[PDB]
Amino acid sequence: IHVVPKLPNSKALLQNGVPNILSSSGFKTVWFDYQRYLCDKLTLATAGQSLESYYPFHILLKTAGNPLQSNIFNLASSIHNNHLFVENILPSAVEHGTNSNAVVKTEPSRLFLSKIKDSFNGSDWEVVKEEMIYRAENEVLGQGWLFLVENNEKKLFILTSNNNGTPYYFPRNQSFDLNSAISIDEFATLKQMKELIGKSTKLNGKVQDWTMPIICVNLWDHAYLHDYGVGNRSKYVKNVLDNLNWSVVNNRIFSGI
Amino acid sequence: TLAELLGRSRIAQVANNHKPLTYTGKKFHPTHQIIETKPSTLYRQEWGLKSAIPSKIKSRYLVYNDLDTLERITTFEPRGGTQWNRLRFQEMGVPIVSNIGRQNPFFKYISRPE
Amino acid sequence: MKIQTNAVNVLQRTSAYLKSGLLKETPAWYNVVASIPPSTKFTREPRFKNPSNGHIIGKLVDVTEQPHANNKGLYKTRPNSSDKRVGVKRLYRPPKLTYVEDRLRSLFYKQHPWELSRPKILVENEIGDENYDWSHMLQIGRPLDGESVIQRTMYLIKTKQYGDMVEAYDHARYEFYALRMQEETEQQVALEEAEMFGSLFGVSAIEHGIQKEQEVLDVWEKKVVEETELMAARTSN
Amino acid sequence: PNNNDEVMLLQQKLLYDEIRSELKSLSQVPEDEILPELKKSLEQDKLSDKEQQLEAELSDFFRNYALLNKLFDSTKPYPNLIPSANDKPYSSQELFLRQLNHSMRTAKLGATISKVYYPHKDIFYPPLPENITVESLMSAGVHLGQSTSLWRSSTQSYIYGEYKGIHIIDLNQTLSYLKRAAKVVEGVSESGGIILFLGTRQGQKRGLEEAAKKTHGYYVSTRWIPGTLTNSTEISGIWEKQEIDSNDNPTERALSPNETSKQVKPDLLVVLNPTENRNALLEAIKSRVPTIAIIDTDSEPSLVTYPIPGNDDSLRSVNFLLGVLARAGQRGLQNRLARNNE
Ligand SMILES: [Mg+2]
Repeated sequence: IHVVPKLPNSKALLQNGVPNILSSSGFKTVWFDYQRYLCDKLTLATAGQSLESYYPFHILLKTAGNPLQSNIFNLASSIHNNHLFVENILPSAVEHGTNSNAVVKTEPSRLFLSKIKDSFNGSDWEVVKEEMIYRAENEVLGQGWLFLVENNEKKLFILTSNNNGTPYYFPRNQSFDLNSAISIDEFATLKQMKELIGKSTKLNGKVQDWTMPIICVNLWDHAYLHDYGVGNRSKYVKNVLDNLNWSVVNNRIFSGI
Repeated sequence: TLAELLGRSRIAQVANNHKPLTYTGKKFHPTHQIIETKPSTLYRQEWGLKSAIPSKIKSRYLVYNDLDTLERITTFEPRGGTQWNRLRFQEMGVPIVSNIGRQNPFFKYISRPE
Repeated sequence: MKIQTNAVNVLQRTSAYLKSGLLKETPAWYNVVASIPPSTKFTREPRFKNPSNGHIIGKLVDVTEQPHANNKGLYKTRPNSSDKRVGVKRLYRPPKLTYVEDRLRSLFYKQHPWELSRPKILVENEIGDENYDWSHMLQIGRPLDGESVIQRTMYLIKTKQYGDMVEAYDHARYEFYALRMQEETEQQVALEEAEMFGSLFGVSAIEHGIQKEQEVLDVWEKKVVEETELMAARTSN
Repeated sequence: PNNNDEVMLLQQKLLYDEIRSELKSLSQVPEDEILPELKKSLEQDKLSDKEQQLEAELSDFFRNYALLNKLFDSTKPYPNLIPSANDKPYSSQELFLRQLNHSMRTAKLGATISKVYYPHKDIFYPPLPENITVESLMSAGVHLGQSTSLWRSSTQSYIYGEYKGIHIIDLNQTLSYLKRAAKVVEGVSESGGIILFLGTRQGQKRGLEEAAKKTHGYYVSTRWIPGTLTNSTEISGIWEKQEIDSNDNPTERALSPNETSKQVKPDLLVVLNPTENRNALLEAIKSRVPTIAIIDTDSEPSLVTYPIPGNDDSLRSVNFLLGVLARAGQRGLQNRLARNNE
């Protein structure tokens, strides 16, 4: 059985929500309700099978290449992504419930701001945030996820997913919406991706992708509607990126010590 | 009691089957329940049967008749291939239709003495 | 094999060694075994009830208990030959455990042969943790399968909502069909929706089968050719 | 905040590589190109008061730490990683360490797993004998006996019934016998006795080794040499013995050859597969060594002091019962080491 993880300072979260982003009702929808909804569906889908003993991140990797397990993949991807989003927007990862700590001033580290300049042609963090808000509004028509990811070449770049798209495995990033029209450049990217997946010799037709997320923003209606409303998702993404917990985001960047 | 627990055990859930494990006639549908073991349990020859399955077996799927026999072996075949036939049918997305136009057996229809 | 005596009396044989002086020092196990005596009866024990179905073992129905005529229309006035044979052996033979659910399980998989193709894991997690409310078929912790139907049928007959087992079974079967149809659609739609957002898959199930069949059909091609050439030479004789 | 500290080192590390690379460049150049021109410069140069300072400061600095020194004497994790340049992509080793970082923090986000059986936990987290239930024994498969065709009718009193062509062992009796056996292991461990765990079926070694380790006991997983107990001087005399205190610490006292040839008999023998170890059981009887064994429906109960009715063919059932006995021994050992402290 997959159970909803306990969050630090949960009593505060159920009373005052997440300050500057979500209210108490908004956080109950995104985490206490939706995370319960996802975990229960995952348990029903995976109970009695070998996947029941694996964590959601491992389930999505195991099932990423199986077309008829997409339902399990979607549930595992959503569960992992939601706790990636709830973790970097959380007031404090440490449990100051008995310490009553009200001073958590987290700021981008030097390694993060050095990789931002290197990967974005000298752009500042503030400018990159504006590009992230723009990318979300023009690339994610409906539900999806906004990620700041790091690849095998030490370069930070921006990835957007439609519905439950994993950042780890490029064949399942779901960054192109094929319901609408696509340019020849987008079709080239899809055609090149298909060729890479066909070069793999494995009988499971799986490739190696070492991309890892650094920041996760939930773009689903379960996270913003109640507090911002239809059409105000760009005001929601702005608040999230301005109130990130950088103790978690800094720890996601590999240092090598 | 122990008897109540046993009746609901996972081994009890598998219906008794003595059909030949090696059948050379016409096969139209699955005849044996596929048993699956997780990778961790396979590493320890644990399948939830009475005895350890020989380490030579690398598949994670088998079908069996008897938990134990007078020959002191389990009667099993290390195959689970009827599941792939079902999943390949699902991938072809062709619904099964009645050539006689009978009522759908999976719906509780109000039938009459016609 | 003979009932052994020397394995359970190690304490008494050791005590003779110590009392005589043949063994100077008391062994470390000596005190422990003395405080926890071994069981040394090794007897065959009678049993008077089948724990599975509660059938009484060892009860003889006397002719006084059969006053009415039988199915043949005859009264029973004297013990029959079976009543006059000592039945001590039945007291000691391990009772055959039987369950009504076993009959339904065989029926379910005879009616739905392809449910057998859904892999089942026999490895238990923890039987003591199962907190199931069989008012509904779905349960957190276990898959939807034939056993879900059987347990639902038993709950219906146990709550007396239905009287005949067949009626309870049919009611449970339809609940099972509804849940199976909702899952077959969630999987089809999830695949369709993913492809519409740019999901790519290396090998499909149909493709996997074609590749495996090719590997076998290639070895078969070689052997056929070889055995169609030995025949030609051998037949030439 | 303190990244600069590491940056200061890397700077030196880069400089060191530059110095070494061009030290090797000058090792190829012929001496005729450099030496005569170099000497000529000195022939055309005049030393100054300062130049002379280093003429003798370096002579001593090189006559102290290079010539008149002792050539020998009479970052902690992964200290041999060769980091890649900040412009170059991650190396294969760095990607492995980058993945290990992810595995500790992120890889387990989203859900926790409850009520799922993990095989390794039977060995490393065995339950205490008082917390064992019929359900737990049944979950491990301990109730699954042999085929009714292979019945050894001397086990009749342990049988609960027959089901699916096999005899079902009565777990209510298994629990009582297991508790009794566990108390014996605890007693012998608390008394300082030698506990030997014998099991020769494939896969049992891991359970056997951990059981011996946590009880400070001994194990045999490969083969029981016939005569190990009755012919001990011809088989085990050559192997080394040691003296230990009440805390099980080696005293370090050298042992007289008289003390190193004496038979060292186990105080308690635990046998996982007694049907294949008749030799060991008969030697234990001959040597008055109490024994514990798992007794399946085709196994003779009277051959052991403390039988445990149970399935002996499944590694889960065996490792479950072995784990309980091993933890019972551990508690006895911990109670003996505690009474010594206080
Ligand atoms: Mg056995």
